[PDB]
Amino acid sequence: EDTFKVGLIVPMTGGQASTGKQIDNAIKLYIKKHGDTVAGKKIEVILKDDAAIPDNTKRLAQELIVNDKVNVIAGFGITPAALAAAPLATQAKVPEIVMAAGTSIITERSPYIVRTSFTLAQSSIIIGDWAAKNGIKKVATLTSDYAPGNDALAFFKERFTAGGGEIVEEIKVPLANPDFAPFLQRMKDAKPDAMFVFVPAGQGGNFMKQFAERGLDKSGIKVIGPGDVMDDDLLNSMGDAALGVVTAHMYSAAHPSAMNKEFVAAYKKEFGQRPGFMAVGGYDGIHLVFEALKKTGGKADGDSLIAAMKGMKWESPRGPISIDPETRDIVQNIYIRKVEKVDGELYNIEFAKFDAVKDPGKT
Ligand SMILES: COc1cc(C(=O)[O-])ccc1O
Repeated sequence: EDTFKVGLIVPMTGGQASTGKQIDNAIKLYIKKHGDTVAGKKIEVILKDDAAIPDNTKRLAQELIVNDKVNVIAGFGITPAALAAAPLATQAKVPEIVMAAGTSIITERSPYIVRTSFTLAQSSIIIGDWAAKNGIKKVATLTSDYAPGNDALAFFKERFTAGGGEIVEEIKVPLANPDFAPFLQRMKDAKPDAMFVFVPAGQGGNFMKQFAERGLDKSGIKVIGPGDVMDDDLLNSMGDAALGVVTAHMYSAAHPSAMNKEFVAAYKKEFGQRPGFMAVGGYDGIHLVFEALKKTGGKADGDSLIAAMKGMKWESPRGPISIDPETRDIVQNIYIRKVEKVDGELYNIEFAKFDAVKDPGKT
């Protein structure tokens, strides 16, 4: 009738609290900048904290759909959370907007899922190609022991070995409270040319702290990976050991576009911190909802919304992006960046751009 509800399910507490914080903030910023009304509907955002626990995600999604009667569910800080909600999204015909989780297969788990974040494969193929072409011969991998870490590993390995690289060791660490010290100790003794590192948003600072504590910034071992470890939400808290880390990713707070300059300044002014790649996922996720509603002339049923979302394209602070009409997954530039100091702060400075990269996990 007059209102349209978005059930926002994100980790506000626990290990992935920094992801939920950014997504909640970015959506608040979006509404502050665009208003809360579209095609005669007042948008209400209902926040629920699942603490990145899939059992909570499922119960909260049921409550939002059945009790609160939401038109869309959104967020999903980790892959298991997105997967937990998928059956309910399908049964209730409610779009599920994935603003964080990055495992390739997620969009295949419900015809109502649409993603505005990334897949690990998008970034992992690019850094794999780059490492091989740049004389890196022997690499040890460290990856979070769950779905997106496995994607990161597989796609990096594929491209890096195809280019003549060799993986010397593969090490996996738990999602919950990882201890990086053992892998890092191994590195100090084994001295590969580089370490490829995937850890989720929120953990890169801890990784870099143990890296610097074990003295590895003086070892000549390069750090490479997808951009998650060099999370812009965390870059400000890191020391000089992070200088020179090379990552591929879809977003940098240093992206030089007019829209990004405006977004970063607005976010900093409102929240007092730099947005990271999770904030952008949220910003674009809510934009997608607004634009869909506009396109349907305010029709709020799931089928109408999904139909409008497919093939949608717009400029994001990260660059031009679109929803693939075939897969419902995000198509976006992937940049390669080097951590450099500008005006006293560390930034992921983009030096390479690959245009409109479709998820390699579905191509
Ligand atoms: C919370 O941070 C992340 C989560 C995931 C996921 O679970 O699919 C992938 C990449 C990330 O940076």
